[PDB]
Amino acid sequence: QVQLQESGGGLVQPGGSLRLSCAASGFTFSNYKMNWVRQAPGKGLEWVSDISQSGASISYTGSVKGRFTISRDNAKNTLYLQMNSLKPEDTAVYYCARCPAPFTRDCFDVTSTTYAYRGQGTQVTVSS
Amino acid sequence: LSAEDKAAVERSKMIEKQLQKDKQVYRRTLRLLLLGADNSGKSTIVKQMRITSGIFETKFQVDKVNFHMFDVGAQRDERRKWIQCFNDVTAIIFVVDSSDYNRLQEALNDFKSIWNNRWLRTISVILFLNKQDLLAEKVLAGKSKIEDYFPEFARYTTPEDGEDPRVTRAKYFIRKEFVDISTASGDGRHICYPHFTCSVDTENARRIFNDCKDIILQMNLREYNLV
Amino acid sequence: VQLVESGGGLVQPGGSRKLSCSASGFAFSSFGMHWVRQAPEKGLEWVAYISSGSGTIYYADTVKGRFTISRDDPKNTLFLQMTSLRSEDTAMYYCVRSIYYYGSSPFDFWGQGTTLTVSADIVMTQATSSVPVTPGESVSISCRSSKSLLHSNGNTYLYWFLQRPGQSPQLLIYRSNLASGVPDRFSGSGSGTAFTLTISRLEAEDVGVYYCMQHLEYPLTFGAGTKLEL
Amino acid sequence: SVFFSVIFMTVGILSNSLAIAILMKAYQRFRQKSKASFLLLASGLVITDFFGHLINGAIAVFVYASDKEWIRFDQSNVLCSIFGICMVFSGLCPLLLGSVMAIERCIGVTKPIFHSTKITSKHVKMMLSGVCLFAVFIALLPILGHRDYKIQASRTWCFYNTEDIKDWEDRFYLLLFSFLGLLALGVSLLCNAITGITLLRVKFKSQQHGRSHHLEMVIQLLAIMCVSCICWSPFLVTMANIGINGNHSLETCETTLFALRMATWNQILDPWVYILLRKAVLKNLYKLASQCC
Amino acid sequence: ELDQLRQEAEQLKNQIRDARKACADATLSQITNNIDPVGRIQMRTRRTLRGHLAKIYAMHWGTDSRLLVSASQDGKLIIWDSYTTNKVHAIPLRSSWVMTCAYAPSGNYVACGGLDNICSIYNLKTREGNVRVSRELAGHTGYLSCCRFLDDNQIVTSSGDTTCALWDIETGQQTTTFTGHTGDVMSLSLAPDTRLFVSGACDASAKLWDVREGMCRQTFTGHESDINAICFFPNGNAFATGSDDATCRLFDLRADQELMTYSHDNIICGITSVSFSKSGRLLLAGYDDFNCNVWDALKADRAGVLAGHDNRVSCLGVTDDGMAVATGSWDSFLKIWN
Amino acid sequence: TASIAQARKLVEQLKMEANIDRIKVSKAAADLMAYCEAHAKEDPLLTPVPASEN
Ligand SMILES: CCCCC[C@H](O)/C=C/[C@@H]1[C@@H](C/C=C\CCCC(=O)O)[C@@H](O)C[C@H]1O
Repeated sequence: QVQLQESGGGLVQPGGSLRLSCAASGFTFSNYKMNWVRQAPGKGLEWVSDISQSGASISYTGSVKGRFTISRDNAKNTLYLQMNSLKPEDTAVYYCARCPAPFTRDCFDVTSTTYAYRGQGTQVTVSS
Repeated sequence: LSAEDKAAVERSKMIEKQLQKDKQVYRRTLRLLLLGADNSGKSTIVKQMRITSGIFETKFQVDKVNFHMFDVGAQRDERRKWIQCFNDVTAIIFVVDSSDYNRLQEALNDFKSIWNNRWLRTISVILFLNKQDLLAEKVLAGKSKIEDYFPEFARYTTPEDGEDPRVTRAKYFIRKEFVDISTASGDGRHICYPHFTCSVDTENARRIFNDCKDIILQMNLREYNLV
Repeated sequence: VQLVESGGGLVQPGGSRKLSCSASGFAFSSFGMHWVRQAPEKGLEWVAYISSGSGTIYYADTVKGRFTISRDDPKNTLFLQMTSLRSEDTAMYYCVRSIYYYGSSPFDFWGQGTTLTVSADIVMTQATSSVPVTPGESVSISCRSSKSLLHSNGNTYLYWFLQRPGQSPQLLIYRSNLASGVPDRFSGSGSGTAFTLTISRLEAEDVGVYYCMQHLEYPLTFGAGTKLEL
Repeated sequence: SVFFSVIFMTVGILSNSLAIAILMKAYQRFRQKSKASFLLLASGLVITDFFGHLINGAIAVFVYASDKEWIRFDQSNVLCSIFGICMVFSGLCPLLLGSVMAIERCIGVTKPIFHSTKITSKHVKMMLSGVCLFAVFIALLPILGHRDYKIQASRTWCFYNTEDIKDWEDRFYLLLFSFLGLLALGVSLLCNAITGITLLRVKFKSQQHGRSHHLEMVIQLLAIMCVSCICWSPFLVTMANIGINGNHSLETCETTLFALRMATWNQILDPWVYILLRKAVLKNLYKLASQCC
Repeated sequence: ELDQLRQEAEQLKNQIRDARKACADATLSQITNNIDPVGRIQMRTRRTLRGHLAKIYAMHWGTDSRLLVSASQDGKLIIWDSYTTNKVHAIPLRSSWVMTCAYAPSGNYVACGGLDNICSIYNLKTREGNVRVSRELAGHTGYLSCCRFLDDNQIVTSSGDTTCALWDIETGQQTTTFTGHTGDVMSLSLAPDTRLFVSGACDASAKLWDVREGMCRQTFTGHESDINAICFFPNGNAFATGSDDATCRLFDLRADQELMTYSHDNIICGITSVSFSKSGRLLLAGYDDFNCNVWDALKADRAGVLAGHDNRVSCLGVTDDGMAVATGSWDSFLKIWN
Repeated sequence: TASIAQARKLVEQLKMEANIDRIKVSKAAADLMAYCEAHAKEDPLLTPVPASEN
């Protein structure tokens, strides 16, 4: 059974660090492209970053380019995301999903509203 | 063969002739696909072409050539399934709202996903940078620019190869980003066609016709080369 | 559907006549057309046949060279030109539609027809011609053929036609295979040589003459026809 | 002698079999994207060239088997006429097919819309049938003129009467053959030159970022034009000179034999310069030869 | 109280998983070791059907193994004869974006639908001879993926809007509606008893619904990607479903758990269509690798390869008696293998 | 609030499906094997059918 559990999150002061984890079970983690997306309160699903199977092609969005660092471990089938220098605009629900087609380069339905290949998402807020 | 089993052969030949006529009629006309987000102004583009159904078909005539454009009428956010049915078309026009910077990243991701499609790797995607006046006004107002959304804009210069230079630099940076996203793993079998347009211009039909002509020429060259 | 025939009447010997047939209620270009003649106090006889688009035209061996059949598909009309009419050509002609495919029913609708008064292959032979029957009993008409109609494909080319006095012949069986618009009381059985048409319940509307026809080859030949009086 | 005709037969058979294989493999893939009319025309040309080569080789072997004794295996002049008809066919039909292919490619390059929408595959099939009918009619023209083909001085192949030309019908037939050949060659040259100029212009004007499918076509056209000219022009010029000068010509049958052999080649190398000289075809054949052997 | 409902659903799912695992006494592979293998089953194309103007998308056999219905993406429904190789009928469709076709068991009506979100059923036994639009029903807000007939009065249709319903040909209204899956339904497969039917969506799950009672009885979530093929066993007790990860899974209704997993290392293309024979031993699966593969239901070994296509195998169907198999691909070729 | 209703519906569906009876794998495997052995005698794809019957 395809299952993706996201951990971490909460209230983080601006200028700190966060280490989000995504555990995927029920399928071959080394054969699917992983994606981290975000959803802001009162807005839609916004893509953040993507990482391929072997971790060769890693892409980030221009909003947080250079601040976040996504990586994956196939020995334990885990997806790690290090977020540094958080801003008040980062208050959102983060989701960890994968592309439906394996061994391909395209990734459709990344920010779709009805997507059954994503986790519950962790709420990360920044306020003082 | 009986008498009846001959009559059946004649009926089959008549059906084959009818199918050949229908194939000729279908091949005389060209088919195009139209894609775009909800924020993009594709409705104005469809309306200006005056020259529960989930599919909208618009037939028009440019330079005595019939073009039938097919667009999504009423569907959900699902795109991985029905995208395989719109293959083998002459061209695909992706409309993007270049004014709003929020949906710009989503449009870029959608374009990258469509271009890197395994089944649509042999079909070119035409890009129309709509709403140029709104983008120009927004970049001249000084309230919001591309610097807050893309850091690479801080290290990009205008290439050497009545408009404000800022708008020109912005649109050239957008075109360069689109080209860099499209050429990634393109394999040279299909190329993109970017064009600047608005919601009041009437020369869009000529650009669409030129793009279709270039696509058919490239297809004929690939056929002659036996690639 | 409607098939209106016209052009009949009295014709002097040696003249010509163009019989017209207007079709309505169906696609005229899709169905093949057949001409069936009927002499007074005699049986049926095939005249000519044309297919869709005039791609296949056949005539009877007795009327080769005299009759000419043509069709106007944009106008949905049929024309039959007759030249050098003899004293025997006085008969009533009917235009029949027939479509040929797996699961079809050729010769399903018979037109009204029109009268015309002047001045080696397979032949169907019936042993009986008139069988008196009372209401309450069953009917079983037998028929014998000179050649086995059981083709290699396994289909039996046997057509039954029930002609009532004043009305057009109605198709009962086209292949055992019951046709549409008729009750299940009629049934057909037998081998490739002998055939038997049985009726479960005989009503007051089943009276008339039964004709048998083979469709193994293009030249058709109707039987004598068994008449039932009640 | 016989060798100078076998070796050619074997090379032609091989180059036609490989061309048919490559064209079928390309059609079974390109029939789903476009009309694939170019592939069909190329396949038809290769097939008719293979048939002509095979017939000519069989007739040459049958002639050389009798020690060049035409009086033995030919009494009513039945084999010489068929040989001349096959020669005229293999000389005219390939040139006409090449001219039609050049016209089609020029139309597709200059007006892609007119070739993709207005031009139909049924029209191309009807044009091919008409070209074949015209070719076979011109081949049967001397037979339907109360005359036949005469044996040449080489005593190994029958063609139009070149020695002791007295009647004007032979001169008219030679002039017609030369005119048809020169017109086909000129039309092909002009169409290929127009296509090359159009490709060069569209490549020099459009310099956005490629030339993976233009330079190859330019080289293909520049090679086809050159080989076709160099091969077919001398033979047609010699035929026209003979037809216009009668028996006053100074050259012997050696020049005609050399021209025919240049021509046998223009016919063997056609599937090479049209199909086998492509980069994709070359690498595919190399991979096949490396995997099988 | 959303967290309470979430944890309750999670506990129920864990309990169901534990109860399903407790019933796993042995695997299907360990039991089918003593049976003789099927061997290399070679098949040859007996008839080659040509005439399609676009890519072949769907095909369906009737009650008899002679007639066949096929749909083309140009808006054409073709009636093929497997014995005479001649075309019987040609139905022009108003919308060319058709993705599925259906053939009624009575042989009188044929259904079609797709991206137009309108299901059109045409009568083949029209007295006028020509094809007439019998029932053009609409109401779904998604593309039609598959349509099937239960009888001469009802029709089951699947839509991309995650909502299915049973339509009545007499009135053209939704007789029985269902809650729906969590993803777009891809294909359908009716059981021989005409009482239950399993439906597969893109959520890597298959749900068994009832015709009379609009509810789901069993749910299978064993796949790892989008389920693109589904077909029920001839006995109505199991069904095999193929996914895009080049994996086919056989789920049994009586066992309510996965039995056999067909997969291969060298195979990377997903499964497009799955159909069973009359006995069920041979399972034909079409892949995007331009080839079709025959597997054994018990030995899980490759029984034969089919390379008679030049494009993606779009659909494949076995006759009711198992005489021949009709395979249609995007190359406009509908081949009838023995 | 429509999420709470969907959650309640999902919980009800799960608690209704949990009551479905299930059997072991050996019985289903034996039944499938018996069905296959019974229907193998009428399978033209498995058993090579002569050309006289095709
Ligand atoms: C009119 C142009 C038509 C081209 C000719 C056609 O390709 C065939 C030419 C040769 C052909 C025979 C023609 C002349 C015989 C050569 C005698 C000798 O070698 O001396 C075959 O025997 C084999 C082929 O090589």
